[PDB]
Amino acid sequence: TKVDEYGAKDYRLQMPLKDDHTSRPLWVAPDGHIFLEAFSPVYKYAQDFLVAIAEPVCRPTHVHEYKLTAYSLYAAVSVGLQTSDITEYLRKLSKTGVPDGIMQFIKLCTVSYGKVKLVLKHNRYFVESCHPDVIQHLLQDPVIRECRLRQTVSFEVKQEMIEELQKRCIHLEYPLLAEYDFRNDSVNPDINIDLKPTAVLRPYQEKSLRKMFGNGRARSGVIVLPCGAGKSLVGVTAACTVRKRCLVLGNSAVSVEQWKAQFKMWSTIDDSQICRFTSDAKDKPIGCSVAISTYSMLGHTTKRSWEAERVMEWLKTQEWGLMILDEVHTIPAKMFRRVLTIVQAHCKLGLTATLVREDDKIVDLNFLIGPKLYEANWMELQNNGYIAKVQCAEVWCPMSPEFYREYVAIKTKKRILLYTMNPNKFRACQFLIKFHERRNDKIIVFADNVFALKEYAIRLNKPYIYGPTSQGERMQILQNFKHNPKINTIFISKVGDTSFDLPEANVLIQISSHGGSRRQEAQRLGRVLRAKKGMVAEEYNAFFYSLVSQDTQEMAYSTKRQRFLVDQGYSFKVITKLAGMEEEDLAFSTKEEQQQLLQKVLAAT
Amino acid sequence: NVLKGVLIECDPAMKQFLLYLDESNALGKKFIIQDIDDTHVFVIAELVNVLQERVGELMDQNAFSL
Amino acid sequence: RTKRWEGGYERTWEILKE
Amino acid sequence: AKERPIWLRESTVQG
Amino acid sequence: NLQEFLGGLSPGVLDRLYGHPATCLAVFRELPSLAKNWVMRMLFLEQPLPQAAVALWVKKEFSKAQEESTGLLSGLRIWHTQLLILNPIFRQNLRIALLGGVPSLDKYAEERWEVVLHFMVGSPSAAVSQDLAQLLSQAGLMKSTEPGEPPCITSAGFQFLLLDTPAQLWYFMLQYLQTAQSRGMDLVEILSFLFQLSFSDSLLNFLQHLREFGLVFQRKRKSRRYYPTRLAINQPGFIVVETNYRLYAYTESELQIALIALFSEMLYRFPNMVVAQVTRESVQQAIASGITAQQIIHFLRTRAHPVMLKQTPVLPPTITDQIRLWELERDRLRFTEGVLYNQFLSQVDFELLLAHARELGVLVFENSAKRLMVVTPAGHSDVKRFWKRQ
DNA sequence: CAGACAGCGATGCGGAAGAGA
DNA sequence: TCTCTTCCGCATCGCTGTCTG
Repeated sequence: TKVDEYGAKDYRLQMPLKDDHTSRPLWVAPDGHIFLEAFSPVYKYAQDFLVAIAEPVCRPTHVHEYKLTAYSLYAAVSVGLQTSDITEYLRKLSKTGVPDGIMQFIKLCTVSYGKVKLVLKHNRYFVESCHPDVIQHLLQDPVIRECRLRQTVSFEVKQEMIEELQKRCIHLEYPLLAEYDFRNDSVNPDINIDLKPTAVLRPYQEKSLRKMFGNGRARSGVIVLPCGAGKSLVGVTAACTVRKRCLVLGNSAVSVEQWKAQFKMWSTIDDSQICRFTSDAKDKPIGCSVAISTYSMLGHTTKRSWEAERVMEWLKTQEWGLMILDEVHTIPAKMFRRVLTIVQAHCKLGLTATLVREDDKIVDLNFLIGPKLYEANWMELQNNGYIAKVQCAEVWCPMSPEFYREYVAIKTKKRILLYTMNPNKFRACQFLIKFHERRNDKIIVFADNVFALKEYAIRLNKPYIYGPTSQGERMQILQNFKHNPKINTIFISKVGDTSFDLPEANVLIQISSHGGSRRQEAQRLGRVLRAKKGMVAEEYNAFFYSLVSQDTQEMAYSTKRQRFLVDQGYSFKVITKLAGMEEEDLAFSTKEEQQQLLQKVLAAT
Repeated sequence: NVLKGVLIECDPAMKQFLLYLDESNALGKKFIIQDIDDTHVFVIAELVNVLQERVGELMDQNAFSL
Repeated sequence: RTKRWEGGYERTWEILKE
Repeated sequence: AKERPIWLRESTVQG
Repeated sequence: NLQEFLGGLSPGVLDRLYGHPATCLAVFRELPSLAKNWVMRMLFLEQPLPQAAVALWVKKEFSKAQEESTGLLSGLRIWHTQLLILNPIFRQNLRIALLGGVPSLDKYAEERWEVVLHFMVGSPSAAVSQDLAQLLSQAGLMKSTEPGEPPCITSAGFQFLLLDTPAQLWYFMLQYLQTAQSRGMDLVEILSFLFQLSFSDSLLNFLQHLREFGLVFQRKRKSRRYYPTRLAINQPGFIVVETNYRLYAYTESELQIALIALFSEMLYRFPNMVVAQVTRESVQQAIASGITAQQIIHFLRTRAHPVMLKQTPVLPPTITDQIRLWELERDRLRFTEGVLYNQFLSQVDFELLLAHARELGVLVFENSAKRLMVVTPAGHSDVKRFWKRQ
């Protein structure tokens, strides 16, 4: 609240300093931001404690950055951490005390939890609460009565209005409890699903699962994990532990296919007990319990097919023990978020790898599903070898003179097709691919602009893939890339970042970018994170290039596009010039060649 | 002939921007007296300060405000 | 037959005392 | 063998 | 360096400067490797010796060390060819110099210097001294232009600010000596005192200024005896740098925070720590004032917390690379005053003028293909005079 | 600035035409 | 004759862009 002569807020008169400050490696700002030391001998103990109560926002190598909020604190109580259980240790760990504002905030957040509990039974949602006083003063707003369908006091609530009420209670200072007591539940018989000994659970995976299962009752929340970290395995394990009906929801045809393979590979459950509620193909969804479906079909808004209609009615009627939603970052979408209310589930676990977006709808994920249970440390995984180390880089490609003139001259937005297609980046990518091609490194180019992607591919006569590409040709190209030594590069369009199972690649060039989308960058980055059989963290075998054009709008997006990655700890190095580019022969080595491309670019319209 | 002014050298990308400025009369005058080279141009001394300001505005567009 | 996760949170920081 | 490229090993900025 | 200072002096002042007590000794330590040995050898000799002997007294290998040593001392004029006997005054004085004839202080020096820097920056609370302010103003690192308003800081002031204390102080005293002559203070008398430290009206005023900079402290109500501080004769780092342009400095002295704020945005200030971010806005702001990226990297490097000393390089490459790039963008458009030519009827005259400009150095740039060139306004008169002369 | 609509590039779904037993 | 497989036609989302206030 107090501002120094500079921008920083003043806290000299706010909180004191512990005499043994050096022993205590923890800081506590009044705003809730916390700065831990990654060099302290007791760093690990602090890391576990802070992660339990706070959600990371920046975890560079030396000094991590944690901020706590109401959602973060509620999760701590769910795992059994009381206000004194956390504040006492926080004061002990704090090297500068705890400001009263945080103290009262912690007290208010912890006490305002568990008073209101939401339980669904017999397809009816009852807002149970041991304390009756909470309900008495909770019915002041008229929305509650109209929302409601027309000790331990409970009342049934309308199915459709659950989401509206859930967000209302969050700002009402009375969060709802979504814990599932699968251990004590006889209404829905347990499913015959078991985890085979073959599956191996990594220490972070166990910790993420442990945080989800704070007590005998499973907690509904979001577990963010890298795609190469094996987030699919964790989802399977959670379903196996619940031992009740689970409805995994994908986002595309590829997503549903992989999940079924993951279930069979890691779960002993029989093949016949798994169904694919997919329009393209089905396996008698009503017949068995464990099902894999997609947001589009379940949330499909237009006319429903007769066969789908029966399945949809069957899904609505039944009650699901678990509702795994992979790629939760798309949930707050209008159609996608409707699926939450359409189906009934006790705890709706959420998995993903890039929990970031521009529109401030990510915060809704806290109430749409639950608090962010776990968010693995990408840097720590790199040290442990679970994830391939990446030498993130940003190759600056100076714009050719003529190209800039039209780019600056025109105030229209043809520039997206212009600065994405310039000779220097073309030579840069052409040179960059050539260097990696002779190094036996697998390349995965990317480009939002299909027009640029096709032009780059034909000139480099490489197997470019994109949306309307035939499925058969899509598989044929991938198989050659994985197997054929003669080919070690595939030019994938945006479809690559959506969902796929691609072979591990040593490098990932990105000539163009869709825009300032932290999702796409992290989505595309996860492709090379696939750990190799016998690599090492320090070898930096995996690389990532995000080619950009200097003095162009592309730079603004690139800096705005790397915010999420740097927060994890990745350092994006800049490369003004590439050694050996001049000696190596490359296309567009003469003014005429650039002129024809510019004319074609201008003729694009 | 002899012409007064100042000579400014920059990368070819910027040189094109200056050519756009004079051609489009962004500053209202064809300050570019002559093009010495692909990376060199000549401008009137009085208009250097305002021209440098415009380039500073250009950098803001191609740089995110962290 | 329950799993280790159902037992409870590890509470790694409880070991240290001051 | 399998050594990192020059433009990644050291800064390529003219400084 | 001190060698540069003594090098630029006349023979007349040099021997006078070679005072008996110390100067013959202080200038001796300066002698890097070999001149020390040669000085002692010809210290008891009253007979000059031929120049050939000195040349052949160093083996063929490392012969360069001989030439640089002899050249260095010839400027110092310790000997004369006399045809290489040493100066009798120096010989006598040196022979007289060779068998012939605290914890609180450093804190005071640390504190007194710190307050001076506080005044140097726009610190509302600082020590007031009219003599000190004007001295810095005429030192070339400050300009007021308005006695009523406090003086501001020039471009050179910021560069001086980020320098390390030894280089910062040494340069500061260097200007004092140059300005001492301008104000009329004898250079020799004041200079000799500095040497005597490492072992009149002007002296009292000179000592008063030294006492003001924190180098000395009488401690006895300005008595004749003085106890020089450590800085008179001539530490761990604290800043922690992340990979996301975030600085965590364990600074309690407001000076360090003020220095960091010059090229970064401050976010939080804890009792024993402060959080700052190195964003484009701050760095270019510092570059605009006059700083260059080298000082910031050096300043961050020198004040490097031990935690990041283990990693090599100490400063992460991205932070260093980004800082260098930000300054480079500022000077993309390099402005250079000049005068252009047009309408060259013949290239021979243009070539002849080009040769004339090259001889005089007036030319700044030329274009053979376009038959044109640029000349600075200073050389514009010279070429214009040449054109008139035809 | 700001709210509504729309473009380019991706996805899903549901209604109608070729080989093959 | 089914049957599968495959191909148009709707609808949706990410992110940005345009347009008049």
